[PDB]
Order: sequence, then C-alpha cells, then structure tokens
Amino acid sequence: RMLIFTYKLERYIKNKILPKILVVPDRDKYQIKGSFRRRIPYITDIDIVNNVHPEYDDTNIYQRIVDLINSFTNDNQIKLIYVICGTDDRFLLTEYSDEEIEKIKILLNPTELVELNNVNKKVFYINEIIWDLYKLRWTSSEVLAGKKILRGGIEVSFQDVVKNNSILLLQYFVKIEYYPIGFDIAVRYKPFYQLKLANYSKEYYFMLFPLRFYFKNDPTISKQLEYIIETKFGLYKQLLVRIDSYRTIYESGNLDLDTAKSIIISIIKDIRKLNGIDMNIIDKIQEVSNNSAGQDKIIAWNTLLTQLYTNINKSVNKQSKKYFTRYINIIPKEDRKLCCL
Ligand SMILES: [Mg+2]
Ligand SMILES: [Mn+2]
Ligand SMILES: [Mn+2]
Repeated sequence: RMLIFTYKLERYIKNKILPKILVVPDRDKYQIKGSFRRRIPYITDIDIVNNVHPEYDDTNIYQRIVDLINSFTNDNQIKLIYVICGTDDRFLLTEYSDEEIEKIKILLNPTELVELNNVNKKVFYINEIIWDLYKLRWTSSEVLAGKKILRGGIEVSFQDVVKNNSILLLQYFVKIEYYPIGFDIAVRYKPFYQLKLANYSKEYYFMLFPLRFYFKNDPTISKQLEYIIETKFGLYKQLLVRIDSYRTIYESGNLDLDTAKSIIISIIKDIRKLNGIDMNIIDKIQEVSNNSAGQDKIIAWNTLLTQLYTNINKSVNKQSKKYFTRYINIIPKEDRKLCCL
C-alpha cells in the first residue's frame, strides 16, 4: 500500500513520468539527485537537474515551458504548481538593523517578524518569511500570461527574468499511486546550513543528518546512520513531507477535495505504524470528515495536520536522542563543537 521504493516504481517514473515533465527527456541530459538517487525505502520526493543547453536557451525556453504547461491542462495526474525563476531584490536584505525597516512597507504581517527580532543567527526566521518574496514563484497562469505583479504593484515580465538568469525550477506534484509526490526539476538553460549542529535546538532526529555527513566516508557508521534515518525512522520523515505536500498544494490554491481526501486517508492508515503519537489528533480528523463539508473540511484538516506535524516531530526526536548522543560521542569533543564543516 505505502509508497515504497521498487525498481518497478523507478522504471515507471523514468518511463511514464519523466518523459512528460522534463524539458529535455533524453536520459543523458538529466541527473537524479538527493534521496531518490539513494533510492531510500520511504520515498519522499524526486529531485532532478535537467541540463538543456544548447538544445534550449534564452530565446526558446519560455515557449517550451508554455508547451509543458498546456500539455498538463487535461492531465489529472500531473500539476505544475510553480515555476521559480528570478528575484525581487527589494527583499535582498543586508541584515542590518536599518535594512529591515525599509521593507516593512511591503510586508503585511511583521508581527511574526518582530516576534523573532529577538535576537545574530536568527536571520533564519527572517529569510523563512521573505524567501517566497525574494525568489519569484510563477504560477502556471502567470507564466502563460507572461507577466507577474509583485508586492506594491510592481510589474515584471517572464522573458526579462529568463534573460537575466541561468536556471529555473519546475515544481511539480504528481499522483504516482494513492497521493501526490513532489518532483523538483532544476532546468539549466545557460552554459548547507542544516549541516551545522550549532543551528539546532534539540531536534535529535534531524541532528542525525549532520552526523551522517560527518561519517559519510566511514562505511560501518554510515550504514548504521542510513538505516536509522531511512529505515527505522523512515516513515516519520515521509509523513512529515506528505503533510508539507498538503500545505504547499493548499497554500498555492490548487488542493481540491478529492486530493485532500486521498492524502488524509493515506495518513490515517500509515500513522498507526508510528509510535508515541497522540491518536486523539487522528480521532479529531475523523470527526471532521464526518461533520464538515467541502472547503471547510479541507481547512479543518489543514489545521489538524499542523498539530499532527508537531506531534510527529516531537515523537521522532524523542526516539532519536539516544542515537544522536551515541554517534556524537564518537566524535572528539573538540571537533563536536562545530560539526560539521
Ligand atoms: Mg494537470
Ligand atoms: Mn528530495
Ligand atoms: Mn525536493
């Protein structure tokens, strides 16, 4: 039932999906990156680099994206949510006490902003707010229209953006089996922070990731860490990503009831395989599915998935603390300070 890696699935992806969503389908012109390249058992998403020059360049890449978009209009399995290309430099801060001020005029909610101006490495929640504003995320209709309106009413055109950039990102969601899966395609048409243990509070599961990088060239330890992260706790991570998929699709304004329901159904089934979960959250989700309807249901679910998200994090971090302490103690105290760069 669950979406697990198999070669039947990989072949289906490479044969039936990729030729449809890639700018250049030729196998020699694309590379699979990230977790899918490692063929992790609990598939989360697919990351791909598409090197399309000289086949495609500044002068014809737009029309090829238009072709892709149009080919999907009547395809219920594939949706191109965002085309990411360009930046809005007005949100290019210099992180100076005076920089910030000059941007508030174009923000709506700077309470959240001032509610975390408190206090040098917390630029993380600053960029966490303005990232979507700095990086231009084009919708399909904005791409087809060929123009985009920015905050404050500033006008921008897609052709200008491609001419001033070397790469664009296609953000797809694809219904592979029972629910949507993210496909991120980095399209190159012209010729990191989460690795520091210092930037973590006590998210012990995610703090294993810097450790895995540290021990990447140690066979015995890298196998153990890979097993722990990807198999023992693999489903915890997959469920977090799957909840992010709901959120992302919903926030973009493209989640219909049928898709929301398929996601919620898959989560209810799989959540029972986990340990330490407040199953009351699950019961609350079922009661929504019973006494709400249409959009109100989608919204109520979104709200409840947020609690569930928190709960899953809490649980996996708790069950992970010992594996962290174990492997961190393998590193010398002098070096364990600034793991791992
Ligand atoms: Mg579609
Ligand atoms: Mn990935
Ligand atoms: Mn991705």
